[PDB]
Amino acid sequence: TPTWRVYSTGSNVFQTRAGCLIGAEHVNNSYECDIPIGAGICASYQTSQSIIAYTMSLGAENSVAYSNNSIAIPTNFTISVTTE
Amino acid sequence: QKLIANQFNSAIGKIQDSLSSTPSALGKLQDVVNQNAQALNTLVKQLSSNFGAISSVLNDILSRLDPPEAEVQIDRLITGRLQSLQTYVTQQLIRAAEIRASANLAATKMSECVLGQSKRVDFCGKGYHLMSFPQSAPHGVVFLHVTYVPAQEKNFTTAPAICHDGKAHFPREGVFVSNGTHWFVTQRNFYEPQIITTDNTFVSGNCDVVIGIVNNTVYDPLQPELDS
Amino acid sequence: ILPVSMTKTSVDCTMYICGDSTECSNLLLQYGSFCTQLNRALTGIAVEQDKNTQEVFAQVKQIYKTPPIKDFGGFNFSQILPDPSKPSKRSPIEDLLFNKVTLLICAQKFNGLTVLPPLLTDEMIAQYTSALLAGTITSGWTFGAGPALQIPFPMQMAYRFNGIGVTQNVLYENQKLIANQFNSAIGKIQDSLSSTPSALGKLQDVVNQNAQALNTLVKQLSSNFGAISSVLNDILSRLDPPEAEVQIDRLITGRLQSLQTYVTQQLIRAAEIRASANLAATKMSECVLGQSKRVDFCGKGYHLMSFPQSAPHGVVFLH
Amino acid sequence: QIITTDNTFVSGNCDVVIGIVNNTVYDPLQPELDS
Ligand SMILES: *[C@@H]1O[C@H](CO)[C@@H](O)[C@H](O)[C@H]1NC(C)=O
Ligand SMILES: *[C@@H]1O[C@H](CO)[C@@H](O)[C@H](O)[C@H]1NC(C)=O
Repeated sequence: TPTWRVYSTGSNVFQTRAGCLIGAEHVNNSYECDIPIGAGICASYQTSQSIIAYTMSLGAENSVAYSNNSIAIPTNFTISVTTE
Repeated sequence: QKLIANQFNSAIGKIQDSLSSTPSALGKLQDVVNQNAQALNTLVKQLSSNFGAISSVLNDILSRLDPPEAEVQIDRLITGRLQSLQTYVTQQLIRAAEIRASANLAATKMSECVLGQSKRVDFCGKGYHLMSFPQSAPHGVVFLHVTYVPAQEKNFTTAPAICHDGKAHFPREGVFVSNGTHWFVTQRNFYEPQIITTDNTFVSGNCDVVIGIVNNTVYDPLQPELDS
Repeated sequence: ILPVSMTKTSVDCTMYICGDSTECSNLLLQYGSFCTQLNRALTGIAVEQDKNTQEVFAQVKQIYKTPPIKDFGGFNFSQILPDPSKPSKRSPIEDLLFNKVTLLICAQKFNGLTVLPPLLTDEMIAQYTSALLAGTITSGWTFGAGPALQIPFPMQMAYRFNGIGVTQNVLYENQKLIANQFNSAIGKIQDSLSSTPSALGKLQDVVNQNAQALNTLVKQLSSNFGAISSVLNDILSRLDPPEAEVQIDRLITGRLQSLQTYVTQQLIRAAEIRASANLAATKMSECVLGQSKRVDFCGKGYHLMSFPQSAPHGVVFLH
Repeated sequence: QIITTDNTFVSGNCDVVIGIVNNTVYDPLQPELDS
């Protein structure tokens, strides 16, 4: 059907170690994963609107500024309650 | 007490809300029911296959064929059905093994995180496990955990020991945190800090070995005021 | 050493049992749903063979790093930490590991085989382990409960000692000695592993087992199962469908049965791998982001700390 | 055992705790040691 025809052609193709997913967009950014494909490459909807695939991000980069002699004490405590 | 209470109370309120509106966090309980229903459903649907015979109805095979052969078609159906039953029971066994695992895990998690304050990190819940609470659920159990989560830092500057009278006084229960100015308050995990009497310290050795010692005074709470 | 995964694989049922043979396919349909569930079960296995990895090398929440100056009182662990030079940022130990544990593929692919790639490629996995480790070096038993608090490293080893039962004193005094003992021991580790007294053994069985099973499967696609031949084409080039049916069914039955056997084995193995990964998940969050007084549940003798290391398809703990 | 300043420790004043029962405290040195 001419509706399957758009999903075999076009300029929207991004080869991956996973495969040749089409109907996507390989943006240069990195976000947290959503629908997981494989070999990192994740995909999700966004904002004018289109499924994007992105090299997933593991988290915000931190650096516990540790010196050689500085200890850090917590000075207030929040009692959470979690579920399992 | 009140300010700890308030937290506890409000937070229980959240546990409700996060499991009250429509955030489906009860996925793990739903999956079991879904899998079982699917298995039974497939087992029932398997009755509409003829496994290579003329039809899948027993009353139909007898009414169009003669018993010399009929046995072959019948045996075909028999074999097919039998295999299906085998598959169902085998997958049931395998799933039952997993449910048994999950059980034993839970049973432990009970004993420890509900009849005790088991320490082992991330076996009661993120943080330190103050206490817990069990709550039963359709075909399963739901644990609530009440934990201790530190926040709001202070990056002070510690030392390792305090040499005062040519001898090295190591810290008893805290990690001596000489805050910026008067280098001697001796804390403990939280922040309450007090002055270094010779009762939150314990003397040991001489002031050359533990590298990093920083001298000042270790106060003695006995002599210089009650000299009568 | 501890296995935490399994090569996720499936097999397009139909094209396995039947090869393109329309008549075969048709005859197969007749056998009910009996291989939708097959494929489904394999897929379930795969999903689990991923969530496993998530459970173990992902209980951090914030990738940390390390200061540019190595003022640690003396410990020279630049083994376990990542080394810039090597391409995928990998510790020397991790490297030795990879190179040791090593293993057609596209050929058995040409039978219906498929080996899906993991969602967590190696570099990412490394990155996680590096994070954890770094956190430990400069957060102690805290980056696993709440925020991350800097504690000087001598100053941290002391509190672990205090845990063991010796009082801080010891560590702070004979620091030099314990430094050297640690140093040299880490040194020995690379040797012991890099030698070959069945080192990364358990991580190898997983492979060998899987491969072997798959191979058995493929080979079974050559057995006439007590039928005229076993190529499907020669049947359909010497016979008319009336008689073809007989042989075709013989085959189909045999092949299906084989596929059954395989998937059942795979399931029973995936259960074991899941158990191993759960044991890992604990081992990590009880003997890597915290000390533990469970004798031997972290290693022989009293336990000071641990260090995780990533290895192909498995975790390698340095206790 | 008798309440002394050896098995207890001091922290704060006595209007914050609920139910603090303000009633006596002995001390090790307070006897003849206090000559
Ligand atoms: C992504 O970056 C590369 C090089 O940095 C560039 O060639 C490419 O055009 C960029 N694509 C988008 C969508 O920004
Ligand atoms: C116990 O409760 C009573 C009220 O029945 C109260 O007057 C008393 O102060 C309480 N004692 C405590 C909290 O120690």
